[PDB]
Amino acid sequence: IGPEDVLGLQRITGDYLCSPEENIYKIDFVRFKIRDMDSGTVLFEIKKPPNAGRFVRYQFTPAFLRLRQVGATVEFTVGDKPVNNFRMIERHYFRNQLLKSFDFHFGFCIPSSKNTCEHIYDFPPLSEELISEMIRHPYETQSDSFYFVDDRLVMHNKADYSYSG
Amino acid sequence: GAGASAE
Repeated sequence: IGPEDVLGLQRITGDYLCSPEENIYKIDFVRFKIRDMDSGTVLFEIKKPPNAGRFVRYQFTPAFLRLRQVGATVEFTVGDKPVNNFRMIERHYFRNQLLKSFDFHFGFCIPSSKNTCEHIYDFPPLSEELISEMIRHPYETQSDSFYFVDDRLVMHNKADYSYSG
Repeated sequence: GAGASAE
């Protein structure tokens, strides 16, 4: 799977597009934090010291949906193989309506090391009807996170969201 | 989805 195989998707995938063992670079996300860039509020943070740890569910408030910009801090370790052109394409849908796709290129990845990246999400302006529907139907908003190293898919994580606070 | 792994 390459970036061209996901950049036009109009629905959540019916399954994971790669197996865990496709992660030959041993990329392991060890911290993920999201902060509202307009208030400094930390909206979510997690650290670690059958899905297989690839699905996460979020519980945010209805105010999330009116945010302008969110900053995500990612920490990850990397194994001993050099990692070049590490890229995430992450696509968010409500009921299979594409809300936004974010395409992030990680900076340089130091092998055999903990690395950090900051991703800035600029939220799409959502119509009032969408925001009300997404608040009313928790977990029907979902995302696919597709991670590529040298244009090949190495990790695929899934998420779903509630805004029912 | 980076939040999945971090748990």
